[PDB]
Amino acid sequence: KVFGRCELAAAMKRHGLDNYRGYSLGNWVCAAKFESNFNTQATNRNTDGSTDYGILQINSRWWCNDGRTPGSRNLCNIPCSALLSSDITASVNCAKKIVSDGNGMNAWVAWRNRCKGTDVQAWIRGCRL
Ligand SMILES: [Cl-]
Ligand code: NA
Repeated sequence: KVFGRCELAAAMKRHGLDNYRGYSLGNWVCAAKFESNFNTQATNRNTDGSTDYGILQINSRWWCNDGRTPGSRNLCNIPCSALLSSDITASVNCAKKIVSDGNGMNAWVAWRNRCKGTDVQAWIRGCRL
């Protein structure tokens, strides 16, 4: 599913992401936009053999199992395929685990290079929240 900007914002807010670990809603919508262009079915393979999945491009090296990333962890306890669902619940729950691990949203390269230090509030501006 390809989310609308406001539609995803409302979805993320409902799942408890607004202000989660101090990150305002705008930060999450911004990350999703530049990681996956709001496409739940986005996948991208990395040089180390791992793959990033879903709206938040969560990595199979640590967070989910895709059966093809030798010696990897599954810290979210889920199949990576579950991160591609139209229902963002799995991705949200796993992202909460990732942002809690100590590096905050810096774990998302796109967020660090394109959202951090920017007016992220612009990503939810005009939305009925
Ligand atoms: Cl932080
Ligand atoms: Na894995």
